[PDB]
Amino acid sequence: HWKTRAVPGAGTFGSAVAGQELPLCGVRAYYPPNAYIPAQVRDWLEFAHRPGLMATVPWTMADEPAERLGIFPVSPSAIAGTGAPISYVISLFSQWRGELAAHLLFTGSAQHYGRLVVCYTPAAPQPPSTMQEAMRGTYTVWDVNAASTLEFTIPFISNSYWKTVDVNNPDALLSTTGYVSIWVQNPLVGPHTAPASALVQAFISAGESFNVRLMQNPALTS
Amino acid sequence: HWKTRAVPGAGTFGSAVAGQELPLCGVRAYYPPNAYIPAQVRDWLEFAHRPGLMATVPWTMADEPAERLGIFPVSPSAIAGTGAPISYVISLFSQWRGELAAHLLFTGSAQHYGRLVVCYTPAAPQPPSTMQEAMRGTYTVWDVNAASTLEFTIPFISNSYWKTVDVNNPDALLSTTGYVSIWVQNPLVGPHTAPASALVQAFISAGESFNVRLMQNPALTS
Amino acid sequence: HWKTRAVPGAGTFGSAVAGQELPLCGVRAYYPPNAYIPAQVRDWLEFAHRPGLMAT
Amino acid sequence: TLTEDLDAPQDTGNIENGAADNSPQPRTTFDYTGNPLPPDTKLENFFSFYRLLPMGGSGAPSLSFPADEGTIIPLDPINWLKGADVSGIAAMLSCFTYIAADLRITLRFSNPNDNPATMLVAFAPPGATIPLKPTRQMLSNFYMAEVPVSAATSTMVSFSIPYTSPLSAIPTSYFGWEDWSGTNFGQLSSGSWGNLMLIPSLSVDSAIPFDFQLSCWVAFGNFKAWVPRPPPPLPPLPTPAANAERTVAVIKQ
Amino acid sequence: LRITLRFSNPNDNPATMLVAFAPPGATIPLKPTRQMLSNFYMAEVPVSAATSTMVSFSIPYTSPLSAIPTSYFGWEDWSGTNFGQLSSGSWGNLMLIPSLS
Amino acid sequence: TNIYGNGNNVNTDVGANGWAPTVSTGLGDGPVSCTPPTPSPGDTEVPPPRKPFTFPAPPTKSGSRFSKWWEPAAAPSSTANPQPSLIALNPSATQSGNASILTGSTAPSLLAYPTATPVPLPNPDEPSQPGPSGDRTWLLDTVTWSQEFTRGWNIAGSNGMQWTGLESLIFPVSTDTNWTSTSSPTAYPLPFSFVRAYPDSSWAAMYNTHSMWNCGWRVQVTVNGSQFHAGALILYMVPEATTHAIQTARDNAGFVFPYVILNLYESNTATIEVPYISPTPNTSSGLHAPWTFYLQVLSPLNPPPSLPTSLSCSIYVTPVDSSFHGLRYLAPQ
Amino acid sequence: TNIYGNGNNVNTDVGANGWAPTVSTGLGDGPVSCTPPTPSPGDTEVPPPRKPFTFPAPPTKSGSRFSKWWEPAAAPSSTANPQPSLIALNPSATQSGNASILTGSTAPSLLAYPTATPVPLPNPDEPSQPGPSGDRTWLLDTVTWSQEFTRGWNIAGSNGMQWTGLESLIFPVSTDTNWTSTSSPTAYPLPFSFVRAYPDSSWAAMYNTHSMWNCGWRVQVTVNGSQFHAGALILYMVPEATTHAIQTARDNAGFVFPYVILNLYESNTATIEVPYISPTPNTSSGLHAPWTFYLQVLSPLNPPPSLPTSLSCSIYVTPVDSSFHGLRYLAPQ
Amino acid sequence: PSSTANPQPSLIALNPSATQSGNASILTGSTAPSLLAYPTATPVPLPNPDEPSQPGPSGDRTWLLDTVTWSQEFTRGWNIAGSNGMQWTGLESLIFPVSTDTNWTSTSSPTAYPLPFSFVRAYPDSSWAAMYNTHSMWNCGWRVQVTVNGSQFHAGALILYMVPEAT
Amino acid sequence: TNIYGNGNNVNTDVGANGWAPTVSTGLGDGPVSCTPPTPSPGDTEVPPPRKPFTFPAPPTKSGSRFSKWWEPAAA
Repeated sequence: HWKTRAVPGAGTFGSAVAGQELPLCGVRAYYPPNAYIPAQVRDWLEFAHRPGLMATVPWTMADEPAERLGIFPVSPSAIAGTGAPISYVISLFSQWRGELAAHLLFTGSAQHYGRLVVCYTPAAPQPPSTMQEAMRGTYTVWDVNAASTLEFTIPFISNSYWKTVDVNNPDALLSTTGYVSIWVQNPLVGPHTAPASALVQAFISAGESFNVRLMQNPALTS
Repeated sequence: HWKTRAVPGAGTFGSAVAGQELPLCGVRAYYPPNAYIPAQVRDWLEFAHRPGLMATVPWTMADEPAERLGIFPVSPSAIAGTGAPISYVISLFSQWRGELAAHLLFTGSAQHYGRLVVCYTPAAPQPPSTMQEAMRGTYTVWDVNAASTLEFTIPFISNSYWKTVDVNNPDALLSTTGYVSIWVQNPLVGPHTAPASALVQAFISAGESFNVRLMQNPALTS
Repeated sequence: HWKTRAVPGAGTFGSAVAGQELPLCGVRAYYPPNAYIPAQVRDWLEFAHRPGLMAT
Repeated sequence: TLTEDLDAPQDTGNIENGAADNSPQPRTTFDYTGNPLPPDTKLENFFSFYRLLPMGGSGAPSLSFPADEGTIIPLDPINWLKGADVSGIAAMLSCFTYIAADLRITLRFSNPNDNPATMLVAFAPPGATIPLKPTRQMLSNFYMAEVPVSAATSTMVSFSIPYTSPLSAIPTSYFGWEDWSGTNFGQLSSGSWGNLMLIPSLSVDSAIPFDFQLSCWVAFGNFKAWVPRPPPPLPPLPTPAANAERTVAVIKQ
Repeated sequence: LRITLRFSNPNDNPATMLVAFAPPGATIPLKPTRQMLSNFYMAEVPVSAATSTMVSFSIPYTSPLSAIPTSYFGWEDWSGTNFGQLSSGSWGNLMLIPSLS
Repeated sequence: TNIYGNGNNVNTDVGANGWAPTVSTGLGDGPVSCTPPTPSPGDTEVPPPRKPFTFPAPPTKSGSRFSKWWEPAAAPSSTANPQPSLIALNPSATQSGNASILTGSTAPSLLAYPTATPVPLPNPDEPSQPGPSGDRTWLLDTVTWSQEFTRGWNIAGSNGMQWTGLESLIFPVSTDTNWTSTSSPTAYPLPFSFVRAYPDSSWAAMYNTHSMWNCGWRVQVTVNGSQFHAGALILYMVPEATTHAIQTARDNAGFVFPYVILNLYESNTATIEVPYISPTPNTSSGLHAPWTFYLQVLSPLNPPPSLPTSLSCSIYVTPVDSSFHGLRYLAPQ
Repeated sequence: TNIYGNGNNVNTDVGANGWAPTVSTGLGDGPVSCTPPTPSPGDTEVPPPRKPFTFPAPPTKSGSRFSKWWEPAAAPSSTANPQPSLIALNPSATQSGNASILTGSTAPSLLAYPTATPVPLPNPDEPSQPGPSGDRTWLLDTVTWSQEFTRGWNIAGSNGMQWTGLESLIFPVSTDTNWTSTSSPTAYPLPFSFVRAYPDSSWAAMYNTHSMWNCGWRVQVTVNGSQFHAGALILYMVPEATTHAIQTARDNAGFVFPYVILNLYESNTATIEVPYISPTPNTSSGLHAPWTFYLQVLSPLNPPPSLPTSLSCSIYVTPVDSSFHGLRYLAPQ
Repeated sequence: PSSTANPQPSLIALNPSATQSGNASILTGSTAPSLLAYPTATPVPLPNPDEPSQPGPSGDRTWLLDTVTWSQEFTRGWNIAGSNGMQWTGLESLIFPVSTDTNWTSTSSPTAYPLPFSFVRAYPDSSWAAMYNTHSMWNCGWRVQVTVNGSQFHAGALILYMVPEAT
Repeated sequence: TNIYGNGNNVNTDVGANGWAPTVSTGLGDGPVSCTPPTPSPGDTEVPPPRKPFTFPAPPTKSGSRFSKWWEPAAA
């Protein structure tokens, strides 16, 4: 007979552990073949590449060249409140690194003209104030007629190799990167038959290299 | 000395598990040779191929061509009430797939003539009504003098690769297949010396490919 | 560390079972040689072949 | 296949011979194909799982033997069928006449009074004289087990008994006598797997002796069953009579 | 699906739960009895008198559906109602009957 | 992976291996198990009619094994061809030791269970077997069939044991008390009701004085109704059990046994060939009758009107490859 | 290291190996697991349009396996090239069984999920499939678009099931009670609302009497606004679920399904190609409608002033590679 | 055939036969005369260009038309038919369109059933029926089967003409 | 002696081996551990003045790894 002493654990039930459960069945049985159901999902990042709609931004015929349409700040705190995919995935994990792309549609008449500026300004104590200060970090001045959509890329520029997902302390280091922005540059022009205003909708879908780890309960409710 | 911690089971007695009982004997002893007892049974399906008598159906000289002699509905619920083999085997297991053949004798004078129709109608909300509607899914118009018996085959036509054995919810999906039936077509004719009526008895024995799994207590008493 | 669950026996003492007793000695010691005692009995059937008197 | 056939072969046959033909008919437009047999059907796999036997001649599931007195727990497969329920291990062995296996018992017993206790479980190989009033010394020679039983209740234990019968095959029904002169009709006491005689013990030996209660699970292994018999009757479902024919075959129309 | 269930008995006496798994689909007896419940599959869980006695299980994939839906739009019974769910797609049921000596 | 994964395909120990050096080791214990003995030789007789009677083991060596301490040293039914109705000719015949039975039409005849292999006998002696007499076909009571019998009526002649006789038979055997009662008898156990009515036959002369007996049995019933009669019968040939455990007023699943429906439509005749199924090689005489022959009605025969309602039939029972072992004073039974 | 380190890269048992001699051994126990059955042959039909219909398994052998005891022996979107606005020409066309739809400008067209491999059918029969009729493009109700619809309004024609109809539909199917109510309807389940309005079509003639049905679906909507209109639409083609679990007054993350925005800026047209996703090979008729087609508004279309506010559109729905199995009396649905 | 090398026995003898179809099949005893009226001609190129849509059963198998009663008082050549046949005067001046129910109901009827017209009637549900409505031109070969079992003592005869098109 | 005697020279587990098929096995469990990531390339700059600024990793491939469910085949 072997001889054993009991390590102090003595009946602790772990979450991640090997075996520990007696089989409650037998007669191992094959599962009807199921090769015909398509679109099998092997990952949680296979959601991160399918876009979701953050906010609809109004654009108007009568407007000044300096006004800012929207200024979402990148974060697990700001994206999580949108409700899209990656809104959820970033939330369900406790750390993330990568570069998340922001698509922008244009829903408008075939005749409209104007230039949105998409600024990306890395971290800093106060937010931007004007296109002049905000428009430094990066931008793509975007025409509204070339493709009907703009594929921007929010880089990953920051200290650590990872970023925490934090909520209760949103304005904290490692928990954010800089702000995005959308600024008017050349206001709309069009014939007087054309519609008054045109909306601009902004999709966010994590691009390539976006990664995550370290499971946690979704960090929004908590 | 090896060191071990106790997985939380700590004395649970399973049904299906390896070993777990100290031998209460020794001096292993051979069992008198027993090669002479015949008909050794290695399976529970070796019962399923030995027929059993579902119901005796009366056939009469004075009858209309449209009347239906019987309409058993295939099911683990309907067969279980017959009492035959496979009545029991289907019941003792929780899932079944296959094609169960239904034999029909003819007990009657050497001179009798007529045609029974055996219809098989797959599932549908209401049962059949007449031979005209009932006789669609499949049938074999059967003469009563060719062999004295008819070997029909109830196919397996249904969605899933398996069928549940259910009782408390008999009219439920996956728990049934269509109805069978026996319809008059040409009524009996015979000399006036011949007997008045002739019974027709219907045997049910699971044909080839009939399979079962997942033990459960017999599902009739419960 | 290995991990084990306790089969329900949990301290039953069998009659016929392997080991189960800690040695109470050591210094294994040889037994004086005993090749000289005759008629060594290896079986219980070696009695069955030696007659006995039923009735007169 | 070919769809429409004038000459296709008939489905007629004869079931009068004992053998019954179950092969599928080659109907047109139908491709009949065999299927692999899943391994819950084989006996030795199906009887290796524990089930609850009815205890005693009748009055299952549980047996209550007062303290200081042993119960012999006969393992005759013929005694189980008496007063046997329609569903259970009891009535499944009714399908085969002859069975041979190494019968593995796991029995559990719960002492209502609160003191720890020990049962002494012994196995008397068939046939063996069971002492009329067992004593610790006499009971012990056979084979031993010491079951410590938890004070609160529910202490189990398992056993493995090889196949000791000299009958080669133990009958589950026997038509004939046992004694030459005596009566004992319809059963045989030497075909079975011993008997379990067990004598409780208490060290405190307190007043209000009370009665222990037990039940046991039994699972054969390396099973063999030589000739079949028809399975027991299962009570059929009631007739709804509101809408019939949904379930329960109609007949005599 | 691997279940680990724990249960705590407030009254102080040791106790045993009898945990069984009825493979889908299987008739659940309306009022379970020890003999009837047992044929399916067995577990004996001794529960500590004070409380908190656990246990784990491993259940293979028994469904004949191949894939079990997490949402189903349609009926179950042909005639009956039971809309929006299917009782045969799942992993059995755990019926468990307590006992006290 | 040595001596592991036992009784594969299931999560349990099936006792696939009877013994291994590994099991029962001090370190770990598995369930025990058994292996076949091979009690060397003996007139290898078990199931008829495969019994050779020649002993494989050497005879008269009586070597023994253990060394005594006082010695210094020592050493069909296929649908390919369907049987026609009784109109067509289709001759057949089934013979026996001398007597034989011709038949017309279609005679269903089967051999219930395939003959098992022989096994060495426990006792050492030469079996005494008699060629007919004790072979051929013995005629049991001719039973009358009547119209008023419903389904499953268990018709039998004057030689059958009564229903209540199937329980509490008493000693010894035939007391004439259980064989005579109002309305009888349900059926005849084969060994007991064959000796009765045939004491003269040698098989009868034997089986009294020889103790253990070994026989395979074949039963044959003959019913010829006119071309216009309609009915059916069944021959169960039930192995040993009380009727109460075998069948009670149901007979619905009873086709698991051998059956061979008579079916007065296409057949005049039925036979069964049964090797004997009993524990131990040889049953004892005067007790333990293994086979019991029931004859039942599937459908009531309704005769052509204006013709007599009753119909008659007989039952032919015969042993196959009889044998006996051991002698003693004559015993009535 | 044999049969150890299972489900590597994580400290848990992932059931990497379905079975091993080692697991379930008496000495140690791991979690159980399963393996694919391969129910030999059958008209290998699963997802359109890859279904060959030829059975790999031998047909008619019906061999069986276990030996019966009564027988003696037996044996894009890439930025490389961007689609121009609707001003530029860029022709395209999408045909079908006979009817076909031309288009100008840019037509987004996708195939939602790649076609899965075939699997052997449980039942044995030959599927009956009809070339058009039952193919081509059937025109469902032409729905009117109106300006006052805010984001996510779920516009639909007269053939859709109402919101409350998506819950407690009742029996059987169309009672006309859940399809007529003030303000309707939110959307049309694809199988149920196709038969309605098209009983004459063969697909309709079928799917009544044939029980289980198998079809892949493709839906196409056509909206042509003037060069000056501005708006958007979405085609979700949601797989089976109640709307309450699928989406409630939010539709924010709803792009996980197939979508193909219409975007009246650069496009007149949109299509979807959907293989059918349902448990078991073939869904039953008259119940279980797997796909449901929602049509939503991303942005309210604000028309050029002085021109009518409403705008019109149609929806073209068609099966792909239909099949059926089994027959029975006609069932309304 | 009909060669005198082997003559078919009377209905007393067994002589099994069976004639199957898409799914439904008909067993028979005794002797069943079965023929193929005209040998199958060779194919020819179609005038129109399209792909024919053909349905496996449904639209195959054996559909059961009206069961007609035979009566003794019918003399030679009485043209017995069920309830689905067109009446004698219906064979002339049928009217439009097709079944008006006016030519199919009259005292004493009906003489016989034209095959394409009287098959759709009584079987609108069947796919063949669903088709042939909406598909314009149709192409089918036809096979008709009648089953009469009289007792061994009855005596009579019938004929199946299967007349090609004409009044 | 395979995967045993870890963190030799002391009677404790020093996490000498970051990972082994053996550790975390169902039969026995050791303490966990970690291994270096190698986040492919990037202007390799860390401590002055050894910083080359040239990226070892290929630039602009942006290959990704997992196969998206909406693409037929990609590599």
